[PDB]
Amino acid sequence: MNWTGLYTLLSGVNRHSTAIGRVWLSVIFIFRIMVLVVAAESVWGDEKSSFICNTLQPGCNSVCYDQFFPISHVRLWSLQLILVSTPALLVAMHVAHQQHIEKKMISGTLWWTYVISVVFRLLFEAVFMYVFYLLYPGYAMVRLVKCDVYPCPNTVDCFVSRPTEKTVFTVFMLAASGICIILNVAEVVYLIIRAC
Amino acid sequence: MNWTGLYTLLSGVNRHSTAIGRVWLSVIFIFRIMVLVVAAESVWGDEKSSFICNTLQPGCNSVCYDQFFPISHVRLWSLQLILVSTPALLVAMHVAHQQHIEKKMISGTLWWTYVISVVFRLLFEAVFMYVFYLLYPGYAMVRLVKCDVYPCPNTVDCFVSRPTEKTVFTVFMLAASGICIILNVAEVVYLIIRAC
Ligand SMILES: CCCCCCCC/C=C\CCCCCCCC(=O)O[C@@H](COC(=O)CCCCCCCCCCCCCCC)COP(=O)([O-])OCC[N+](C)(C)C
Ligand SMILES: CCCCCCCC/C=C\CCCCCCCC(=O)O[C@@H](COC(=O)CCCCCCCCCCCCCCC)COP(=O)([O-])OCC[N+](C)(C)C
Ligand SMILES: CC(C)CCC[C@@H](C)[C@H]1CC[C@H]2[C@@H]3CC=C4C[C@@H](O)CC[C@]4(C)[C@H]3CC[C@]12C
Ligand SMILES: CC(C)CCC[C@@H](C)[C@H]1CC[C@H]2[C@@H]3CC=C4C[C@@H](O)CC[C@]4(C)[C@H]3CC[C@]12C
Repeated sequence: MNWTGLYTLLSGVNRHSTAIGRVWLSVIFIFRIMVLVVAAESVWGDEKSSFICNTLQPGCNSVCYDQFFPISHVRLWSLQLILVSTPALLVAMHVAHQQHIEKKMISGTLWWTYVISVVFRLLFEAVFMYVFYLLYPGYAMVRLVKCDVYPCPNTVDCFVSRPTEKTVFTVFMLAASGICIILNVAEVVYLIIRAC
Repeated sequence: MNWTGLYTLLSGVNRHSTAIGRVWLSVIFIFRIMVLVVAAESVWGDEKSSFICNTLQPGCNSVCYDQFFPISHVRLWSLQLILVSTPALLVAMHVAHQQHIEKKMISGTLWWTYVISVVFRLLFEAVFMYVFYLLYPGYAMVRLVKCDVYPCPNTVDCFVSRPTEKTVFTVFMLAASGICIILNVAEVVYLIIRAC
């Protein structure tokens, strides 16, 4: 493994991307992947097993955990990474297919599809940011929550596992997503300006 | 033990009480004593040991039981019986003392002290009825209670032991107390009418 191969793999074979999406976006993507890898198994490993409520009612822990955590942060970020990386994979596959078909026997089409893929990537980033805002208003996570879902009688106190570490990693991931959004917008603007 | 001795002991040596307070009040007193004896140990024996709340908080059962049962029905009725029987004991002791002092060496004084003792007995009956009404509004007892006393978090469901049997015995004791009140009022009225 060399640098000239890793850089080519990350950038794809596309020849229209500038240094914003070729030197900076790949680095932020690697940063997000590494943070998700080092945080998924350790911090969020026992989010449900150590989630306890102050009640004797059977089945209250599971219903309260599902009520307060419809989909955990780790899985939300994994889905966000997959959806954000899908258009880049599509562009790389399309470039490879065009190279194959020209070998066995255009620039504007590649430029347009790259612009469309960057727009879709920005749209996915914004959609996942909005979903995270809807599900979990506020970056901070609290230690104690009040759960009144059936079958829990009245309202019970349930305790979250590692609120502070999860808050730190949430801040990191949200900052990385914001940087990605800014870089995508800058890339779109630069391409439009240079094309005109 | 013969009837002519039990009747004399129950009525005392007082010669002013009519058949209302000599034949009927003693029977109702015996009825109340027997009901209290057969209900105190069995029905109310495990009122606190089997009082459970739906929570994991230590010490919530005791605080909730004390909140909802400041003083149990059995002890309230025992204190009521003792206080109601105190004036009769005082009258009997006074009659015995007068007999002793006249032997070693009046009717109006005995009549007045008997009337005063009956009035005090009626007052004690009314006071204990009012106290029971204040502490436990309504004869019926519920199975489930909502307890929000410290240290219990939020509101917890606590379960009472034998609500229906305790309701039945409460009805019996309240009916007996009402009959005693009516008989005391009738005795006072009869004495006042006959004296004038
Ligand atoms: C997302 C998770 C990240 C975790 C943190 C990772 C951080 C650290 C991880 C990785 C850092 C890199 C480690 C190896 C570096 C040596 C490379 C090398 O010598 O290349 C040379 C030889 O190499 C080859 O020909 C084969 C290259 C294999 C490298 C390892 C493959 C993946 C290992 C997966 C491990 C799985 C377990 C990992 C954990 C699950 C290059 O070939 P060459 O013939 O010299 O080139 C031509 C010669 N010429 C130039 C003179 C003309
Ligand atoms: C509040 C709780 C209530 C519970 C329900 C109770 C229901 C049932 C209970 C009780 C009913 C009565 C049982 C005994 C009746 C026999 C009486 C008798 O024969 O008397 C005779 C003899 O007797 C005596 O001389 C002594 C009397 C002792 C009686 C028992 C004393 C208390 C027992 C306590 C027990 C403790 C355990 C109880 C449970 C804790 C009378 O004497 P005599 O010499 O014949 O008289 C003169 C002779 N002449 C007439 C010919 C001139
Ligand atoms: C500018 C940034 C966004 C470019 C990022 C490039 C990403 C989307 C590309 C570069 C290399 C790609 C990987 C290359 C090889 C494989 C192995 C295959 O069995 C599953 C997909 C997987 C794991 C690809 C996933 C997508 C991937 C990680
Ligand atoms: C008209 C009605 C209210 C009269 C009722 C009479 C009551 C008050 C009298 C009759 C016999 C009495 C009992 C006779 C003997 C004793 C034994 C003594 O060591 C304690 C008190 C005790 C237990 C007395 C308590 C009061 C008593 C039960």
